[PDB]
Amino acid sequence: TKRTKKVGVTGKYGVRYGASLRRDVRKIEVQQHSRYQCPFCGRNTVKRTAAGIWCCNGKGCKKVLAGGAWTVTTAAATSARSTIRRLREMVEV
Amino acid sequence: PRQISDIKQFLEIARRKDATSARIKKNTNKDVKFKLRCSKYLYTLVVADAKKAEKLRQSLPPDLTVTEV
Amino acid sequence: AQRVTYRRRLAYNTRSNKTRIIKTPGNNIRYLHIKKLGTIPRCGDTGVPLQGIPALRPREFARLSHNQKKVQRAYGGCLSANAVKDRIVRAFLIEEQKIVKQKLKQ
Amino acid sequence: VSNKYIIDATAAVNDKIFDVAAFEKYLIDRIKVDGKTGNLGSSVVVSREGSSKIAVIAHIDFSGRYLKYLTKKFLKKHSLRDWLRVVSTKKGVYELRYY
Amino acid sequence: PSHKSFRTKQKLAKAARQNRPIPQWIRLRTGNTVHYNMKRRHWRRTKLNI
RNA sequence: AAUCCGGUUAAUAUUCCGGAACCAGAAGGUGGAAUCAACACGGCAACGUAAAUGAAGUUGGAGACGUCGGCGGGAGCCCUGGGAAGAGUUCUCUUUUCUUUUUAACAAACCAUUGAACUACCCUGAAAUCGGUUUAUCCGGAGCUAGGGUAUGGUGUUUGGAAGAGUUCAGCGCCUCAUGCUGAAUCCGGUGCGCUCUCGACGGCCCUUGAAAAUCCAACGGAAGAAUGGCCUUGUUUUCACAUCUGGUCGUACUCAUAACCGCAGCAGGUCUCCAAGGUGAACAGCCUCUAGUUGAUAGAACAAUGUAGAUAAGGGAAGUCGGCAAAAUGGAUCCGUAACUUCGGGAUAAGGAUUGGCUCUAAGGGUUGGACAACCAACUUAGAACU
Ligand SMILES: [Zn+2]
Repeated sequence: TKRTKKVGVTGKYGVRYGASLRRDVRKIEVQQHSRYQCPFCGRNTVKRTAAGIWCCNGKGCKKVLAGGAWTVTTAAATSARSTIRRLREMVEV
Repeated sequence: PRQISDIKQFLEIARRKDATSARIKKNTNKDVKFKLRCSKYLYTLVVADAKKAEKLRQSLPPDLTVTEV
Repeated sequence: AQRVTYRRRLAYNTRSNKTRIIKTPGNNIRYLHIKKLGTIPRCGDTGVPLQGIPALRPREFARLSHNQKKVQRAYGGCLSANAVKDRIVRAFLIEEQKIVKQKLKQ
Repeated sequence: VSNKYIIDATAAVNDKIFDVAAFEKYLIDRIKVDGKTGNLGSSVVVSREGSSKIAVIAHIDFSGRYLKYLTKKFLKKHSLRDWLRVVSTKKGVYELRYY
Repeated sequence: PSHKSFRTKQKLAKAARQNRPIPQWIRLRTGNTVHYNMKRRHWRRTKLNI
């Protein structure tokens, strides 16, 4: 059963706080409570702890990543990484 | 309290200087408990055979103080 | 049934007021104050508990013999076997990389 | 598998207060095996009288407490209570005293 | 509260000693009019205030 | 850093007595090991041992940590089937009803057996027709399933402590005295969405991520050490075992409250917290009961008016009153059914209907089991039928 037409994870909030605010929170929490792939282990086991820290379990690669508030990587950081990569190559060459 | 199961070890610990008193306890199940009061621990040996108990008593150091409770 | 009281003047359910019910050889149900559970030492590189070491309070380790507080291996009782093996391999490989770097420089 | 429960009433038999003859029939008609009280067939509890010691022989691991309970039932039926009391002396042996 | 300091216990001892009935001979002393005393303190009437 | 049991006073008990332990500090009698030369061995590994040299310096760990929810294990309690001892009831019946049937700290050996991880790690091996697996969806070519091991180990098991204690019952001294003596039993089983505490593996939540220090342990590292006429003799081993001495000072009575605190008081007020039996019942609800406690709230006589508190009342049903104030009415559970509106989540227990006792049965849903069968034991539910 679908159990929810559109609210989804925000069904715990009942009818309060407003529809637009609930929708924005729904998108954020969907991003927040998502398993991501470790860029060093290749396993979909990365989970968030305390708004900016992402860890994946297992026997190996117990690394702790510094990421975004609810996503492992943000668009601005990716753009900055590309810009810094470009600048470093120009300086080296 | 510590329990011993070796007859010769009990005899050695009885011949040891710190061994002062020995107690004989007879139970209703035909078992005899030999309890040695050392400085730190009370050592208990359980014997099920009266024939072996008699020889154990004979081989015990006569200079040791042994009482029956 | 029988009801129990604290045997000390601490009247609150604190972490230092842990109690266990015992039945004495007088048909008496009463409390017995006990200490907190011990902790197994953790690995310094991965944080995993160390195998072969008992869980005790920090002061209780002073009464144990030396071999009960460690493992017969390099970094025994401070690092796990996997951590020690990784350090050995990493050390050897990097020293080899230094040697080949010097040789290629010359 | 056999038991030899004994009840002694020498305190009242020699005093001519106890009726072992009626005690025989009381036990026979009130001993219950498998629910009903008429399951006596000589392969089960048997009763025997010696004019001073009533004997109950059993083969189905009988209980002496039930025997004492029936003795108290007979005591109250004959109104001999407050003068005679059943006590236990040996294993499976009960006796009546005056107290 | 059964958990008292040494100073508190000594003060309680002093208060207890300064609560006994007055011997009559001192009151009968010539030129001494001690007689009755209102200094007597009851635990349920006047508190010591530490 | 380290204590338990039993007993004892008129009043103190983890403090006294009896028994049995533990910790810290100080000094230092053995002893095995190894050395005719250096500071032990075993396991393919996880790792293990009776010791198995270790100065600084450095590093790591313990101390040391939130909250909620479900699951599994243990201890105590609750419940239950027998046996034993005593007591209650007995017009009648009740192999009946009630009380007891106990094993502390500490020490040793096992510990998934007997109950409970595949919990962590290691070895063989290489897996798609992918497999394993929890109540709950996680794991695996960064090495699955499977087989075999290693560690974590008590509130688990067998013992010592320890029956000599305690409990129950039954006799003899009978002025009995230091209260003495002589007898027995204290046994065998089971159960669970049960209660309290605790432990283990998990899951969820945070723009909330949930102290510090004293103190203890471990590691890297190598400072320092001196036996030799193949045999007496010393340095380590007192992080092995055993043995000796010491552990000072302060508090410890009692109330903790409808009489020991505060409120002017022996004031219906206020004041933090621990343990929590049985039945009915979802339940720590209400009601009755067991252990324990109390029967303490100036008393006697009679029911006048008006009061305070609790109830009822024919017919009408808010006509009362500013106002349905107050009271009444509804109420648990199961089965049908549930509108407008809406932020789609709700409204909603909407509204509105039916049933509910007792007794005798039937059907289904689960656990070891003798030669696809199957002899019992031990369990709670759900649904239906007849009768009354
Ligand atoms: Zn990873």
